[PDB]
Amino acid sequence: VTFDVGDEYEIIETIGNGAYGVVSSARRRLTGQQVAIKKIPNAFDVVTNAKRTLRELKILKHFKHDNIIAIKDILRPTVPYGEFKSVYVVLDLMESDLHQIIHSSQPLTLEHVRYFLYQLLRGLKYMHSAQVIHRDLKPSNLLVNENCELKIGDFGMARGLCTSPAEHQYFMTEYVATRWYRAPELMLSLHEYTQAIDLWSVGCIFGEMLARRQLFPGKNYVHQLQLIMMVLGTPSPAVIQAVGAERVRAYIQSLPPRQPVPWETVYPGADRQALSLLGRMLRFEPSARISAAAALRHPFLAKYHDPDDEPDCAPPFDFAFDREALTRERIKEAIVAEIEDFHARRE
Ligand SMILES: CC(C)NC(=O)n1nc(N)nc1Nc1ccc(Cl)cc1
Repeated sequence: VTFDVGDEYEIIETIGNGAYGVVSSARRRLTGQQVAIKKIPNAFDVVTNAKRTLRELKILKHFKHDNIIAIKDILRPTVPYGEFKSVYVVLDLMESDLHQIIHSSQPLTLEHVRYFLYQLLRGLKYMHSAQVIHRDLKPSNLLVNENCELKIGDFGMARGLCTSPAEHQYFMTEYVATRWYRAPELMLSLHEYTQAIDLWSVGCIFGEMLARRQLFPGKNYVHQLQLIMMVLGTPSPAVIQAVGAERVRAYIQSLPPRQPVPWETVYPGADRQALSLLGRMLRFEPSARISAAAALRHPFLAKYHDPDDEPDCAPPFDFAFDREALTRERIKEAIVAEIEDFHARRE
């Protein structure tokens, strides 16, 4: 694969990406239009890596939404099949991300928070209606371009409402995603894994935008539970019983019963409607949390809310392919079939 005079793309420079790491900022040499090119090296060498490549390709090809990262192109194999070893994915060019924005000397007024939260929830309403749970939402995974467009990226951890018992995370839910943004159901293995997982992460991100500091920056497993309880208080007897691990259950039962700290105390002088919505997201019980679609209907987002401009995704996405136990070679065949289908649907 080359990027010379006769080739489709011109490599401008190597840049960073909060969701996908090292990418090449490039221009489609025919239009001059800027894009990001992600090389997935040795894509077929490791089962879990090849499975991730196929999962992301299928999820991104399923979605067509301005708040979700899109595939602009996929380079076809330029060598014989046996030699095809690295995949080149052409994506929307996104210069920054919410992590970089929050944690810099850039302005981040209440209006910036309101608009970024709106875009995130808009993308989530669509994703969630397709039966897709991101499971790893965090400010670095929320790409932001020069036109202030926010796009959800990195679907590596994404799953449906049904998962395979064959994969390790099915039991080891406390290792699903990132500690600082991990929903209590994942941390405690509460056997209730729905789109509600994402709304806890949204809450953590929303709080972080408001204070420009991480809300629950736990140093380890217990410290993470500790920090959550210092604000939310002691979990109810019902969730304590649903904790299927004696040591965790016993550490919770060991500290003094604590009352929830009003959000207005955690964030002094912050906007009322903002804390009203924030409180609806950060609840221990996944069934207690407001949904992405109900959140779009909240007064805090009334400035941007337009139901005719916040679509659902039809039909739902099917994770059956991912539940299959495929060899590295059968995954390679499925990825090559995805690339061919991408181009077949274009012409
Ligand atoms: C180091 C980073 C986090 N890795 C990463 O971006 N990977 N790793 C794999 N296996 N696949 C990807 N990215 C990817 C795969 C498919 C599409 Cl359509 C877009 C992006």
